[PDB]
Amino acid sequence: DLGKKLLEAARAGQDDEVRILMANGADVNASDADVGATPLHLAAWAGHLEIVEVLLKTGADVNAVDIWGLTPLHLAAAVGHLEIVEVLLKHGADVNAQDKFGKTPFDLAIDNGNEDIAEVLQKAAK
Amino acid sequence: KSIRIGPGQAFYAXP
Ligand SMILES: [Cl-]
Ligand SMILES: [Cl-]
Ligand SMILES: [Mg+2]
Ligand SMILES: [Mg+2]
Repeated sequence: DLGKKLLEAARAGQDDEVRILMANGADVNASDADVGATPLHLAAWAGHLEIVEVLLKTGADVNAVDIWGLTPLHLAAAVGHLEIVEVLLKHGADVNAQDKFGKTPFDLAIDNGNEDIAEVLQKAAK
Repeated sequence: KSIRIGPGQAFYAXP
């Protein structure tokens, strides 16, 4: 299962393994069979900037959603990875995306005390 | 486990 190996490599921050798996047939837009999460979701949550950048370069959907309605921007804003938030926004991440409960990335930044990210997102929503 | 993310924590956590 090349797709699942790519998800796990992104989750684990294994940059070389991510690049090798894709060159070897793994789909940059692979998704988990049960919850729909993509490699970019996992890299944004786990905080691996270089993997985020290579997935985007290779064609990852910046606005992919999982079964809870979470986008990569939701995940990075929740954990508090400012540089990843900025990269995602630069690549067209939807600042107004609502999860299954109506929550935006800004809402998750607020809930997790990530005020610098919250300010970035508030200003991008202007 | 400290990150307030909702039910999706089941898949992502981690912290
Ligand atoms: Cl995984
Ligand atoms: Cl922050
Ligand atoms: Mg690293
Ligand atoms: Mg704070």
